[PDB]
Formats: sequence, structure tokens, C-alpha cells
Amino acid sequence: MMISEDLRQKVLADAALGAGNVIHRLPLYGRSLDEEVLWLDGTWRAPDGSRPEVLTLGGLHEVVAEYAGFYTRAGVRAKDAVAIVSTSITDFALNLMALTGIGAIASLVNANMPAETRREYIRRQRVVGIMTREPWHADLLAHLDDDEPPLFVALQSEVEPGNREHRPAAYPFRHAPGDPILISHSSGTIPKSAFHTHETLFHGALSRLADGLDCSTRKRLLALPGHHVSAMSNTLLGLTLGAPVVHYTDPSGKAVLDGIEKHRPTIVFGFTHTFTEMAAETDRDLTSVEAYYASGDRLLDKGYHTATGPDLKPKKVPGAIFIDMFGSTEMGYVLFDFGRCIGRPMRFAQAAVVGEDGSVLPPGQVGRLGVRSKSLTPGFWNDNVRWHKQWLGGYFLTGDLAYRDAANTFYHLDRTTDAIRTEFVYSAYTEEVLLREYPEILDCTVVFGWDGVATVYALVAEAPQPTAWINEALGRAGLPRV
Amino acid sequence: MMISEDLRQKVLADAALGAGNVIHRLPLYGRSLDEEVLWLDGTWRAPDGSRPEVLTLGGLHEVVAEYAGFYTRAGVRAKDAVAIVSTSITDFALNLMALTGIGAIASLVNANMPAETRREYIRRQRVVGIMTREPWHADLLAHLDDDEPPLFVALQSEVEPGNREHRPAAYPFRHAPGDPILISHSSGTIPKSAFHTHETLFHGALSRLADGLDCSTRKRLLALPGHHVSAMSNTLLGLTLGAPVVHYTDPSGKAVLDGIEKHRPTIVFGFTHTFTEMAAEDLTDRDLTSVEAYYASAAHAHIRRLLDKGYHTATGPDLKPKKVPGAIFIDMFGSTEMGYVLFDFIGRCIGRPMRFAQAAVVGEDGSVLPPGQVGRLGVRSKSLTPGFWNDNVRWHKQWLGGYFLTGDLAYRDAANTFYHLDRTTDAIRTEEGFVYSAYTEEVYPLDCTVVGLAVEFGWEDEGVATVYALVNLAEANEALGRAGLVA
Amino acid sequence: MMISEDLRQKVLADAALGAGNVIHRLPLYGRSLDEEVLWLDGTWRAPDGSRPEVLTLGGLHEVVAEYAGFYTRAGVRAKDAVAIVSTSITDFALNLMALTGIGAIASLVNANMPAETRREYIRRQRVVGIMTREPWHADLLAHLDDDEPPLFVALQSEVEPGNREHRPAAYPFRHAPGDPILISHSSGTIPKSAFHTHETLFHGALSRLADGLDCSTRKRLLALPGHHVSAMSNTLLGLTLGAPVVHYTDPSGKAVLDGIEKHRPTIVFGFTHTFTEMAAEDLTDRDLTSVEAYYADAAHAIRRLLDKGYHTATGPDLKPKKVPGAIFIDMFGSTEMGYVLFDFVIGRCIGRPMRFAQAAVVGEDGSVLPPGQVGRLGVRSKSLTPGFWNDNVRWHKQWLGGYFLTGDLAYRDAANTFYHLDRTTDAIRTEEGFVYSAYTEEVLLYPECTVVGGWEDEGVATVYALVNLNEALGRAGLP
Amino acid sequence: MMISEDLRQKVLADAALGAGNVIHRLPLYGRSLDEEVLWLDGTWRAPDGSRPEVLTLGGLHEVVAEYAGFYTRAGVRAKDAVAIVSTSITDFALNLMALTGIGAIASLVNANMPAETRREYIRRQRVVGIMTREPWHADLLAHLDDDEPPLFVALQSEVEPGNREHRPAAYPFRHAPGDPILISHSSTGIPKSAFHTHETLFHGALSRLADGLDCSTRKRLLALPGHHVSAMSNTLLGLTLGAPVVHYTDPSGKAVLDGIEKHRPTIVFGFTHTFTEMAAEDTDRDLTSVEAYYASGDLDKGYHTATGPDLKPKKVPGAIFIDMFGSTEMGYVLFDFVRCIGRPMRFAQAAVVGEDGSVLPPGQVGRLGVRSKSLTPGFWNDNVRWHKQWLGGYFLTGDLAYRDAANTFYHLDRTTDAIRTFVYSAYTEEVLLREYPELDCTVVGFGWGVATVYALVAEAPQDPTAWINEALGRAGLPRV
Ligand SMILES: Nc1ncnc2c1ncn2[C@@H]1O[C@H](COP(=O)(O)OP(=O)(O)OP(=O)(O)O)[C@@H](O)[C@H]1O
Ligand SMILES: Nc1ncnc2c1ncn2[C@@H]1O[C@H](COP(=O)(O)OP(=O)(O)OP(=O)(O)O)[C@@H](O)[C@H]1O
Ligand SMILES: Nc1ncnc2c1ncn2[C@@H]1O[C@H](COP(=O)(O)OP(=O)(O)OP(=O)(O)O)[C@@H](O)[C@H]1O
Ligand SMILES: [Mg+2]
Ligand SMILES: [Mg+2]
Ligand SMILES: [Mg+2]
Ligand SMILES: [Mg+2]
Ligand SMILES: [Mg+2]
Ligand SMILES: [Mg+2]
Repeated sequence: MMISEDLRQKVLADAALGAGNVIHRLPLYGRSLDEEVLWLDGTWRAPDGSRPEVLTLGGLHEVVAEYAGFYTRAGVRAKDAVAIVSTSITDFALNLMALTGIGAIASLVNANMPAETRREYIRRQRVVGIMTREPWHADLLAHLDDDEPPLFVALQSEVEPGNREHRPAAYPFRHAPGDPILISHSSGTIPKSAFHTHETLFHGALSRLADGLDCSTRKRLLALPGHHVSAMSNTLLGLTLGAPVVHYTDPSGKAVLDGIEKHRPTIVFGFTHTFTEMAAETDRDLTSVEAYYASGDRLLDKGYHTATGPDLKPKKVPGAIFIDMFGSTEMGYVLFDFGRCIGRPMRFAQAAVVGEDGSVLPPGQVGRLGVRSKSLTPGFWNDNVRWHKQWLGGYFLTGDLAYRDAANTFYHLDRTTDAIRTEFVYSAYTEEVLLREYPEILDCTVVFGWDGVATVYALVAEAPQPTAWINEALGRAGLPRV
Repeated sequence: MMISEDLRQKVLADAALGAGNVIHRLPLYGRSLDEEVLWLDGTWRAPDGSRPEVLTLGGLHEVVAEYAGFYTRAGVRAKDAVAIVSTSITDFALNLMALTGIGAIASLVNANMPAETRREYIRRQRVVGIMTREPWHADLLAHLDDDEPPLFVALQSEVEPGNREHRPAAYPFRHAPGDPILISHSSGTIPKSAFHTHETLFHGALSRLADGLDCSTRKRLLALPGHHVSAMSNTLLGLTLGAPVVHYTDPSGKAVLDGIEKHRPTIVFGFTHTFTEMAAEDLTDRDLTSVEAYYASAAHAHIRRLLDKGYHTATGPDLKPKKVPGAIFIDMFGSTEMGYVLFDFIGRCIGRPMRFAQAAVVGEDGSVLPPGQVGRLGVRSKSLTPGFWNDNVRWHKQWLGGYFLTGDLAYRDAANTFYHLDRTTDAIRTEEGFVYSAYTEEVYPLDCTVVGLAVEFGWEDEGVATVYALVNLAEANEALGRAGLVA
Repeated sequence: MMISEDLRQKVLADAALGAGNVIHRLPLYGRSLDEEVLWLDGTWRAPDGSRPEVLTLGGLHEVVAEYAGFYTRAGVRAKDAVAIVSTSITDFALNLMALTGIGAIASLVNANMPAETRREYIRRQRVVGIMTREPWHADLLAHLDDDEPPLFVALQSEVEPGNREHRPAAYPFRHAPGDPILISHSSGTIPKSAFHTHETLFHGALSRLADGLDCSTRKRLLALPGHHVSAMSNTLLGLTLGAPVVHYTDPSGKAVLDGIEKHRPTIVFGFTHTFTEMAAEDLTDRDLTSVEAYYADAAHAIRRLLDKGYHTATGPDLKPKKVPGAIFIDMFGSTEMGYVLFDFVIGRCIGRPMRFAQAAVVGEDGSVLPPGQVGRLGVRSKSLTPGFWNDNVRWHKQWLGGYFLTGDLAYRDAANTFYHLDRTTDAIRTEEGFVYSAYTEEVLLYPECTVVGGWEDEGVATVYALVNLNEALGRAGLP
Repeated sequence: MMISEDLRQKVLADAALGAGNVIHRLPLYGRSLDEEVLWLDGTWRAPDGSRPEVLTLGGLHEVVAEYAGFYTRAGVRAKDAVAIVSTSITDFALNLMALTGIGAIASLVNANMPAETRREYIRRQRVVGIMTREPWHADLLAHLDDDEPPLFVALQSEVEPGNREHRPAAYPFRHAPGDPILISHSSTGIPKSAFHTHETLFHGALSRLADGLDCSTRKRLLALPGHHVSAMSNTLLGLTLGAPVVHYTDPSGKAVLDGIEKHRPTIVFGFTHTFTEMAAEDTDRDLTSVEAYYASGDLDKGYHTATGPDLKPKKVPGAIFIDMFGSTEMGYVLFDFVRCIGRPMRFAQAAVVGEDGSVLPPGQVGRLGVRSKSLTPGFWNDNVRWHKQWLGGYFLTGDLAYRDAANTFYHLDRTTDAIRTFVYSAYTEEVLLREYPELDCTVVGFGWGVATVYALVAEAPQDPTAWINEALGRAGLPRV
């Protein structure tokens, strides 16, 4: 369902509400502190020592209050950065609600980040403290010998019942629109660190709630990367809408086929890989799901979805929705909803297929995807050098090459770094045609860029004799050939 | 083709630019005065006595100067309203350009307005002046017996070579964003008076251009009704773009077929009534291939006959341009209150809200409705009218829940795509639910009218009725059955 | 004393709050219904037949509920304008709360508007209803012969205990920022009808409060004309701040000197004439020590009243220091202004523009003039009226250069301090220069007046002084 | 004089105008490239080897196009930062006008910054190249051994006639509102490096022009610190209004008295000190040209126009003294008064903030805080000290103050300088320099733990402590 007129107006009239104070406002809207709101997978160990399967609004306020005082006692003050090295969406979200209540910044770090690289990334942030769990803690104590070290490398088990008494007197913190609440990192291709504020992280959400969109009470299962800006924006968003949120730390398509069947969620958030794993695996009940929300680089037919019939009345079409979202850590929210089509920019965002001089390119020509929005990061942490340089012509270059039609429908063709000059070859597009001409094809990778010419070569039941096989798909379709 | 970056940046850097100074600014961008800007129907008598078929930047700037001065000598001062009573896109355009230079307001009035209604409509505006032509001038002198009478009921022929000497010394005016430039009117259903400002009438154009949209140089044939804000909006806009504009006073399908063949426009603005007329013609060896887009502005429209005689550029799998058969059809959603289109694309799909616009399906209390639920179409946009000339009573009554009600009932898919069902007034209640006459009508491939009859049965009116289908056509409710959905 | 951080943050975090729902928000901030909020002066008769001397938040919400219902039963609907014809800040203030609750607009009309003009002023608003009292009701029935006649001409006595049941179910209305709440009218010089919205009428108040200004809890005595927009905003604003508001229907110097003694207010709002009169009394056995600020108006004015007071200052110890005499703020306003745009020698200093306002001295082509040059005062603000009701003709004609001409001529110093000289219409051209009547009157006022004899008309003239009781002109430097 | 209606409208209708395109737009408004626009003190060497005494618009555009190509050839690309290490307002301004058109950031560094610290400041910034002059260059070549080194530590003589050909084809650069143009630095610890953009650096200026303020054609003499945000805004501002700008690199009260006598300027910009030293000089000096002195940081021989009772102008004696409150991070001045700081200017919002950040009531003492789109968007490469400088939604300026009911602020002290007993040092100091005409005072002492205050300042006293203390007693303050 969609939220009531009552909650919408309460939300849109709360000039204070933002990513940094979401749970402390929910009581004031009238929610009961006994209601169940956030459903856990079992990985998360509570301070009393338990492993809760569900938290209520009040329980989450005391879990968050517990971690909060532990930090304020360990010495965390406002505007202080805390590096959080875990892999549990539940881990990051609770530390962010706590650290935000004390006015601090929860710098989320995926523990699996390549080790020698994680050290430079955390080192560069100058955080006053690290918090982690037992699997990575022994290595993170190296950071205590950093020129400017963290005050502490702690474990979550160090947060014990009653630590909340040390929480500050003016709790919770009163955020200003611009007060940082988070720092996230890029995924691969020295990760770039972007910080997010009380306002930018919820700018897209509320902008959508205001148009009458993305404002359902439907149960959502969040099996996203736990460190990623969206896992936090959707755990924060669902709680705000009153939508039962469910955290799954298992990215396996098979664990999410259990989760879909166990929790029977109406919508399911994950990355493309997760939905793929799900797609390869008849006797599964995916009846509850009406929409899959994906993001990053055929389970649909086992579902259903509501539409408007010619009677101008609801219909229960068969199959669920697959929504390919285009996002980044630095993009804050999603800026588009739908070659490979990304869709039209949403009303609180501006988009351009930019040129090398930065001039908006006309429709149909290929260029750098560029965007603008107050949902966007205000900058790279401690690194003004790289940031101002990732902008061209007034747009934030997202790092992808694309083109657009007259409606401003955009299509991702390739990564800028991945396009090849060959007397040009956008590989993600080139890859996709092959998986579409030759169904048998499970995977493809097409290999002088945006510098000089080169040559391109494929990487894909039976086999061919090779080039001649693939090169027939390209010829029919009209593309340069390997 | 798209305008150059050099021009785009100049427009987007011209904080001064708006609906009220378009022609006074193009020179400053580098436009040559010798250059041609405007192609005419041959129906306009110029001050020289001529009926020129094309005006240059410099000559329009000349002809505008004359009307401008003629007005300044008749006593028109800044912020004054002047009714233009005509039936010619071209007349409305030249008086509008002129009044704006002296700081004045051109109240467009369709002369074909019923007389006593048109008399009521102008009387309410309290204008200092009417300018019309001989077809209506004799009747318009009645307004000289209004309690607050216009200073003059003039004729266009009265504007003579050399009248420009009387225009003011600071010509051209220096408009404020909020300065009225124009007043438009609705179509019965007394019309409402929407006033548009130097900002509202250009907020939508410039916003889109900023995104790299609706900003091509292609030759446009504007056979729109001259008195609509849409006719003036696109006229001015093309001038701004460097796009060849072509005014046609004859909206007939045969007339426009000639213009398409004569001028070979890339895009054509007209009303559904015009595009339908064209589609009922041989069109065997009519060359309508120049056109890639037909732009409409309730007539619902065989149009596919016309589209198929065209082409449209697309991006193929070679990732390079590709000529494709058939031209585009854009049914834009428009009203007086909207100085641009707000929507871009089961039901007449109106489109998706445009970045500078906000749209909602609203309940009777003004509560945003969920998708699939049927309500009143509502909007918000800095392109909208700031209000009805001399009528805050009617203006405010049109706002519900914070949205401006367009008078049309609708629903929107979960993608925020809006689909028109009916005008709020035309819908019939039955003991089995609501019947939307516009949806039934367009729902057995001449005319239809799903009227109904019985009592009060309207969106607001509680009380049921029964529906009846009135079919034109000839060898005379089972099609209703063929798709969901009369006695 | 300043409002608490807890209230400030609640107000500043309340995206919904505006002139049209001030009381409906106060509870949600935590105010008690039992608390007293509005102190009246015995002129107003309540629905149950009383003449209460104070109202509580809960009881004001009850009185407003009744008027609202009575109107909702008479047929008044949302975006429907209703003329309120009275002379009482309390009448207007109460009808204004009720109409907003149903989403309607209240057109404040001062009954003492000359009849033949007052009829034209109401006719030009096409209201669905008039509400008034016995003094004027029989005459106001002429509007029943208007071509578009009000649905009803009612008396306030018709509002009976229990009419509140008829109010709408969704009471109270939910205002949009742009939703009209109020119409005010100009003195005359037909008056212009300026309409104010849920947003504009509080746009200034809220701007000021964000800054930590114009936000004290001090008790305030409003002896302003009830029909002026500022009389309603200052009422509305005081309730918002939690400050005891006190309505006085009598603007006479005696009545207000009595009120100051009875209620011992910290600040007093009135028109200049009110304050001049108080200054002419004995002021010997009077007690005006409570007052630290007089808030005032083409009438000039009174150091007697000020010396009977005090004002807190910062001493060289960096600590509070009560000092003799109370403050006088000679504020500049019009119907169109909404809030005050200027925060207060050669001329009547107008003050400095406030953060949410822009002011300019413009020429006849609308150009910005330099400091020291004389021109027409012009302004811009989100507090200003968005237009004249049913008069776009008159409205657009008051703008020059992007600015709203306030109808006055002025100059400003290099500090963008503006000084009023005269109303554009009162200035006299002469073979030797321009003469500003308000400045000249002021200068002359030898402590023992009217300078007469145009700004747009190129004709020269001669000027003459009329006293009631040219060497003084020379002394000060004038012609 | 005020600028014309024509320039005002032209400027206010240039949505492209900002700090990074100031001279490239001035031709478009209709200025002649033959006009003289910028007056120099003689200490500047031109590419040809000349030391010009005045530059024209086109001459500025050629000298600017020169450095641009030398920089564009040396390998500087857009959004790239260049540390400029000098002491000359002319040095910094010419390099900033140039880099801006190449799209690069002119990171202004005062060469006299303590040495080992100016090393750590430049090394943190990670610049692509250094530019300096012979007096300091030999030391700046050390930065070539830093972990992430500069492409070039170059000298200004390396920019030679004809380098302008190497400028890019798309020149000048098209700035976006948020594109960086400058990095300036503070003056109580490792200086903070604040970056400024094409919109923030010029936001106050144009906001004032819009209200009809700070828009004169009057000749102005800029003897400000060459590296300071001020010295750049008034230069760009002077060029924009059409006012003859004049650079004096000598901050001595005597050198400006020579400058005010030689150039007869209408207004004079400097820091508090230059005007003070100037006060101890002379009588037989002609400062009649001057009607206003503009100061920042930390008279009877002139005239000023006022409005007389005839409502006609009146040349009064003595020039105006305007004590402005600004900082590198504040971008523009946010307060004006003619220690009263004045009222915030319309484009600025200010508060005396508590320790919880709550707007304090009038009369109580707190941290000075402000908000404006003129403010810097952050400290270069340092999002850690940046957010920590904000409290309650405000940017703490570093000063303690209080305000009256009009929002007139009075600076009392720097926050670091107030001693608990509480005694605001700058206020106490001035109190004593007013009871006793004397030289200069400095009150020391537990800051914002208790302490005891002591003093530091023609006859001499026996009990200097008995003395000073009667001033305080009468005045009403804690005693030393
Ligand atoms: N694309 C469209 N699809 C459906 N209806 C449309 C479309 N464009 C316009 N309309 C119709 O045209 C109307 C706009 O007409 P206009 O504003 O000129 O006057 P009116 O609405 O007929 O008269 P009145 O304003 O008195 O009600 C819309 O309200 C709608 O009914
Ligand atoms: N502080 C003040 N000093 C001097 N005059 C003031 C001051 N405040 C208000 N006024 C005068 O009061 C006027 C306010 O206008 P108001 O709306 O009350 O009616 P009006 O202007 O007299 O009527 P009309 O608009 O019909 O001429 C100002 O234009 C100005 O002349
Ligand atoms: N008008 C003024 N009155 C009093 N003090 C002022 C005034 N203007 C500036 N100051 C003082 O000088 C400072 C101006 O900033 P500046 O650019 O000199 O760097 P800074 O503040 O000295 O930096 P840091 O203290 O971090 O080294 C203000 O912070 C304030 O302490
Ligand atoms: Mg990736
Ligand atoms: Mg990237
Ligand atoms: Mg309509
Ligand atoms: Mg009392
Ligand atoms: Mg007035
Ligand atoms: Mg400092």
C-alpha cells in the first residue's frame, strides 16, 4: 500500500527530518515503541549477548542508545569520523543510527576491501576510532601505529547492556542539513571516499515521497551490500514509511530464495549478481514478490503484479517487476528508474551525455554520463583534489559512457575506462548483444581507450571451431567485429 | 539539429532573457538583421501597405517598432492591458512583441468568441485599448460605452510607416521577471483570463533547453490557433533557437497540406482538428516526408495515415543515426494557465511530468491518490499562470490540496505516467459505478458521444443515471464488452 | 525574555506552520489548553453570552470552533472570501482564525470606511458573506442588492453555543503556502485590497525568529486598529511565541494609559495618534514603568512617555543594566507590507532593510538611484502581498523597476539607511526646487501644522504654512 | 560615483559572471581594451622584461594570456591546483586571472609563512606545480622531493613573451558556479587552507551591487596582504565596476601616505596596522583625495559627502573609517560599521551561539557564528577540521561576542584569548587604551579551570597594577 495522507503530511512538514535522525522522529509522528519494525537474519549479536530475530522501535532505540554511549564514553564527539569495518548491513545501519545521535560520522568500510588497500583508505580518513567484529579485529589494530592513529580499535561485543547511561545529555543530536552523517567508498576500478549529509542522503527519498512515489508500506528484504549508501538509505527509508524492513547479510541468490520464502516480502532489494544467482537455480514460492529492485553491473515469471484494467480497476497481471536502478556511492540515491536502458532522470536530478569540452551532447551521440543533484555527495573526504576533477562542464561525471534520445532516455553503453579504439567499441553493450543473439552464452567479456587504436577479443552446451561464431552476431546486429 | 553550444551558453547566461524581450536580445547574441526569422501566410498587411511573405530579423524589429510607437502615441503606457481581437497567429504575435517593448500587456481574444460573451470577457479586463481589424471593428466599438471605456478602438491599418518615431526613448522596455506580458483565455465550458509573465511564459522553454531538449534549429510550421499561449510560446521560442518559424492562418487540413509541401517543415504544430482533416485526403502523391513530428495541443484523432508518409531519425544497433519510417505524434496536454507543456511521453496518455512541473491525481479533499486510483488531475509549475486577470475568486477556487485543478479526471501508473479519462464535468455516475465519457468514446473502427441521461450525476453530484451512445458513421455495447466497460 | 531553544526549534522545524493555522499548531508544540493566551477588554461578547476578560488556548479553540461551524452552515466553503465589518481587533482576530480553519479568507473592513466607498470596496470582492454587528448591519444589507450578492449578512450574536458541531469533519483546514488567508485594505488617498497568504503573512515573522529576533515572551498590548494586517500578524505572532497578548479596542490615550497600568505590559503596539495623546496627559501619578518599548503612521510624534520608562542595556561590565527611558520604534508599514521591512537628523528615518527584504530609491524610469538622491521608495519581500484582490490593473501599475512603489518619496544614506521625506502626491514643485511637505512640517515642529501650495506635473507653485498652536526654516536650512 | 544603470543591468544580467571570468566578460559589457584599468607600484616584472606603471584591459589580457600558456604548456590542466608563493598583490592577482581561464586553481601562499610550516601547508595541498620568484624559489625546489611532487617549481621570469600561443583553443574557460578558483589560508596553528569558487568569492559583491551598494567608480588603493581573499575580490570588483584599481605592495603607513599623495585615490584598503602606523606619522600631507578608509584583520586630513537639510550634498570634513569583519574562510565581508562589528549584511546570517549551538539571546556572550553563500565550501583536502568548525548550523569565526536587539554585534575577543577568573582580552585591552591615551596593550592570564590576568603596555607608574586597575574599577571590569 502507499502511506496514509496522515504520515505523508507529517513527514513533509518535518523540516528537521533527515538521514541523521530518522528513528528519533518516528515516535513524534505517533508510532508505538512496541511495534516490530526491523527483522534480522541472525548474524547480529546484541549487547546483552542475544541474537535477536526482530527488533521493535523501542528495542532499536535502546540498541542504538547502547552503542551510542559506548562511543561517547570512548571519546567520540560530534563531527568525528568512525571507521566501521564489517560486512553486515545490520552492523552498519545500527552504528550509523548511534553515531548520528551523537552527531558523529559513520565511515562505512567493507572489511573485504583488499587488505593493503583498506589500510591506505582508512589511514587517509583520519578517523578518531574504529569499530569492528572479531573476524578482522586482529589486523585492524595495526592502525594504532598510524602517524595520526584512531583513539581505539574496538569490538562490538565491547558494547554491553547499560553503556547507554554515558550517552550525552542532549541526546539525540540536532543535525543541520549540512552536518555529515556518513562516508562511503567506491567498489574497485584506490576506492574513492564520499561523505553524505543529513540532507543529501534523504533528498531523493523525500523528493519522491512528495511526488507520490517510492512511499509504500510494503515489506522489503534488503540483501544489498551492507556498506553501500543504498542499504542505509533503504533501511532508513522503510522505517520512515513504516515498511517492515528485513536485513539479509547473505548475498547468495539461494539464501535470498530462502529469505523470500521465509519472510514472504513484497519487494526485494539486491545487486544484479544476487538476482542472477536466483535466475539460474518450479518448487519455490516467490508468490509474495511483486517487484525486484536491482543496481550495479527470469525469476520474474514466478511472480505477479498489480495493474490497471480496462474496467479502470485493479488487475493482478502475472510476473513481478524488475527495476534496473542506476546509482553510485557518490550519487547518493538513484537518479534514473526503468542499448542497455537506464531510464529518464528523476525530477530532483539533471542528466546530460557530456562531451570532452563538457558541452551537453545532442540526442543520439555517445558521451560521458553526467549528472547533478542535491542527492549527490558534497565531496570526497579529505580529498578536494580528485573531486573537483570528477566534474566536467558543470556535471558530475559518473564514469560511464552513454547516449540519449529526445525524451532524455539514457542508455549505458560501457564504462569510460572500458571502451576500446579499433579503427570505438563499448564493451558492456557489445557484451550484451552476444548474450542476446546466442542464448547459450552465459557470460561475455569484450576486450587505446577514451588514449591510439587496438584490437578487441571475446571471452565466452558445445563449442565452435570461435571468432567466426561471435562475428556473425556482430555482423547481423551491425557492430565492429572481433 | 541541436543549437550550438555557443548559442546555448549565451541564452543560459542571459539573466535578462524572457518572453518579453526575445527579439530585443537575439541581436546581442550575434543574429544578423538581414537574416530571415519569420515566414508568413501572406494574410498580414504591413504598414508599407505590403503583404510580405517573410520578415527579417531587422524588418520584424522594424514593424514591431511601428506598432510599438503607434501604441505609445495612442497613450498606451507600461503595465497597461491592450486587447488584441483577431483570428491570426500573426497579428497576436506582432502586437505582443510591440506592447512588451513599451511595457504593455497584449490580451489575446479570439474574435470568434460569441459576441455577448466576448463583450463580458473584455469588459472585465478593463483595458486601455482594443486593436482589431475590420471584420470585428464595428462591433467592438460597443466597448466605448463601457463604464470604464478603452481610450481607443483601433485598426491595424492605422499603423503607418514612420509611427515608430513616437515610441519612447528607452525603447525597448527592461522587463522584471514578474512583469505581465500576456493574457490568454480559456474556451467557455465566461472564459478565464490567465496572465503570463516575462518569467512564467519562458520558465518551461529555458528549463528544457538547459537540459538539452526542445532546442533544435528545425523549421517549424505553426498552424496553431493564434490566440493560445501555446501559439505565442512556440513562436517566440523558435525565434530564440534560430529555428525557421512559419505562420499559417488557415488551420484547414488541405491548407496545411500545402504548407507542408511548400515549406517542407521538419515539425508541425496544429490542433487535433487540423491533423485529422489532413488524414482524410488522398495523400497518395502528397510529399509529407519533410515532417518528423506532428504536435497536437479534446478532439482525439486515422492520423496513422499521415505519420506513415514520414520518417524519423533513430539510433540503430550500429550506434549511429538510422532513418526509420513514419513521423512522431505528440499529443501535448495544454490549457491557458500553462505557458508550456508539463507532460512529456488504457486512456489518452498525457505523459510523464517534466522536470519543471509537479503532478498529482488528487482526492476530493486534495489528498495525493495512489497509482491506479482515479481522481482530478492537478499540477504545479513556475510555468503556470500566477493568476486570473481581475479574478482571484475563480483563481483560488481552482486550487485543491495545493495543486491547480485542470478540470480533467485521470489516473497514473506506478511510473508516474498520467492517462486522461475525462473532464470532471462530463463523467456520469451509474448504479454500477462511474462512466468516463472520453474513455468510452475512444474505446468498432465518424463521431461518438457517450452522453447519458436521467437528477444529478457528476463527479460531485451524488445520484446515478444511465449512459447512451450517439454514433455517427453506413450499414447500421458489445465492443465495450470486448474490453472491460451502455444501454 | 527569549523563547526557549526547544520552542524555537519546534517552530523552525514545523514546515506546516503559517498565518492560517497558528493556534492549531500550538498544542502540537506542547502548549496546555488550560493556559491563558488572550486577554480581552470586555467589549467582545462570547457565544454563551459572556464578555470574557481572558481566553485560554482550549477556550479560544472552542470560540473559534463555533464561528467556524456557523460559517460552515451558512454555506461558507474553502477559498471563499468573507467580509468582516467591525472596528474591533478581537472581532477580526477571531473571525480570521475561524475562516482559516475552514480554508476561507476574511476581508477585514473598517466599518468607519465612508459608506458610499465601503459599499464599493465590498462589491469589488464578490464575497459569499458578511459578518458584522448591530451598529452597521442594517446598512450593510445594501450589499443584498449587489448584482452578485453575498449569501448572507450575519450578526456575531447569531453564533450560538453548539454551532461548532456543523464545522467540517477535517477541521482544521490544511493550508498550502500559497493559500489566501486574509485581505486588508488601505486608508484611502477606493482603498486597495491586498491579500496575504498562509506563507507571506508569517514569512517575515519566521525569518526574524530564525535570526533570534522579534521573538520574546513579553506581554504585549495591541491597541492597533483591528483591521490592519499588522494587528493580526502581531496577534498571531504573539500566540506563536507564547507571549501574553492583550487586545484593547480603545485607542484613546486615557484608555491605553489605563491599560498599561492594569496589565503592566512590556511592549505596546499602537498608532502614532495613540501615543501622542498619552503624552499630553499629566503623567505624574501614572505608572508606565512596565513598558520598555513603544511600537508605532504618517502622523509624526512623546519623550514624556519614554522618560517614564526604562530599557535594559549591556554595561561595560558586559552585564545587564536597566537604564532610564523606554524605546520608540517608529515602524514603516502599509496594507501591502504584511510584516515590517525596515528595522529602525534630516528626515523621518525609516530604518535599514531587514534580511528578508530589499529596498531602493528609484527614478522615474525605475533605475536604482545613488545615496543622497531623492526618489520613490520601492521594496521587495516574500512578506509582501502577492496582489490586489480582483485588481491586477491597479497592482501591476504600482511596480516600477522590479520594485513595489510604496507611494512615498525618500532618500538613503551610504549605509542604505532610508529616510522618509514625503508621500509622492504631497510634494510641491517651485521655481527654486522641490518642497517636501512631511519633512517641512516636521522641521518646523518651534515647540509651540501643514505645508501646502506636483512630482509628475511640471508646474511650479508656491508653498504656505498653516499652524494651529521662515526663520525656523532658515535655522534648520530649508526654503 | 555609482556605476551607471547600464553597467548595473549588464552585470546583473550576466549569469556567467563570477570570480573566474572577471576580465573576459568586461570586453562584452563594452569596455575598450585601450582603457587603463590596473595601476601598478613598479615592483612587477612583465614577460618582456618591463616594469609597467599602468596596465590596460587588453594589456592585462595579454600579460594574463601569457602566464596562461606558460602554465598550459608546463602541463597544468583544468581543476589542477598551483601554489603561488610570493608577497605581491600583483603577483597573486595576475596568476589567478590566468590560471582561472585555464580552469586551474590559484592556491595563494604567503611566502613569509614560517618556513617548515609553509612546507607542510604546501605539501598537504598536493599541487601540480609551484610558481614563485627568486627571493624564495631556491627553498621551494625542495618540494620536488615530496612523496607526491609538483610537476614544476618554476620562476616567474620563465614566462617570456610569446608563451600565450600555448594557451588552449577553448580559452577562456567556461566556469561552473561551483568550480574552484582559489585557495587562501588563515594567519593560532597550522593555517587552514580554504578553497573558493567562481560564485562564492563574488557572491557578496554582486549581492551588494544588487542592493545598490559597493558599486562605485571611485579610485581605490589596494595595500592589502597580497595572498588574502580580500585583495582578490576588490581587484576583480574594481575591474568589474570600472574603478581604477591601484596595487601597493608596501604595507607601511608611510608608503601608503606616499601612495595616497601620488595617486590621490578616493578610498584606501588596508589592514588595521597600516592605518595605525599611518596615525603615528605627521599635517603637511595631502590626503584630501581620500573620503574613506576600509580596514580589516586584527583621518581628520580628508572629507566626506553627506546630505544637508536642503536635501542637497554637503562636503563635511574628514574621511570615513569602516572597520570590516571578514576572514579568508568568510569569503567576503559579512559585517559593516562606520568593538562594534556592525549588523550582518542582507546576504549573511549571524548569531552568538552557545556551546550547544543555540542562538543566544541578546546581551549574552557567545561564539560568533555565521552563514553565507560567500563562505568557502571547505578546507582544501581536510574534511576533518572543516565540519568541526561548525556548531549549531553556523560557522564559528573563532571570536567571542554579544549582540543587541538590532542584531548589532560587538567583537570582544578571540575564543582562544579569553581567560577565566571571565576576562575577554581584546575588550579589556581597548578599555585601557581609552582611559589612558598612553601605546598598545595586551592582556594575558583555564580558557573557554581559573587563572589570573596581567597587563603589558611618557611618564611611568610606580604601581602599574594600582594604575590600570583604576581604569577597570571606574569602567566596571574584573581587575588585573
Ligand atoms: N492532451 C490533452 N488530452 C486531453 N485533454 C486535453 C489535452 N489538451 C487539452 N485538453 C483539454 O483542453 C482543456 C484546456 O482548454 P482551455 O484551458 O482552453 O479551456 P477549457 O478547459 O475548455 O475551459 P474552462 O477553462 O472554462 O474550463 C483541458 O482542460 C482538457 O480538457
Ligand atoms: N513610519 C512611517 N513614516 C512615515 N509614513 C509612514 C510610516 N508608516 C506608514 N506611513 C505612511 O502610511 C502609508 C501606508 O499606506 P496605507 O496602506 O495605510 O494607506 P494609504 O497609502 O494612505 O492609502 P492609499 O494606498 O489609498 O493611498 C505609507 O504609504 C506612508 O505614507
Ligand atoms: N573587523 C574586525 N574586528 C576584529 N577582529 C577582526 C576583524 N576582522 C578580522 N578580525 C580578526 O582577524 C581574523 C580575520 O581572519 P584572517 O584572514 O586574518 O585569518 P585568521 O582568522 O587570523 O586565521 P587563524 O586565526 O586561524 O590563524 C578574524 O578571525 C578575527 O579574529
Ligand atoms: Mg562496479
Ligand atoms: Mg567511477
Ligand atoms: Mg480550464
Ligand atoms: Mg494581563
Ligand atoms: Mg499605499
Ligand atoms: Mg581563524
